[PDB]
Amino acid sequence: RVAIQEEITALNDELNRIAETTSFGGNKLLNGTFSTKSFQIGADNGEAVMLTLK
Amino acid sequence: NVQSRGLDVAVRNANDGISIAQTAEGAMNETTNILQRMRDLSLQSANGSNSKSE
Repeated sequence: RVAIQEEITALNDELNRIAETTSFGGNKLLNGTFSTKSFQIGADNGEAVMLTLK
Repeated sequence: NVQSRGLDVAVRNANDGISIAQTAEGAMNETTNILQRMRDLSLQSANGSNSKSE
């Protein structure tokens, strides 16, 4: 059970590494600092869609 | 004779006013082109993909 726990902890640290390091040109996505960002899709101002990354 | 000479000056003055109105419009042609570029940049900058750097 301890031997299995070793790979559980290695994989759990793997999830936290994915969350903290995944980025789009340095803009971290999966660690929760992205929050909600609005993407302007339209020829006039005020037409944007809210993307939420958790 | 006085009206004919005066009318010749009148065409000269009408042409000069056309010259000033033409030059002013030509300059405002580039003012429109610059403002349109500023509008494209603003729309590009309103996206949430950009971080502060861009």
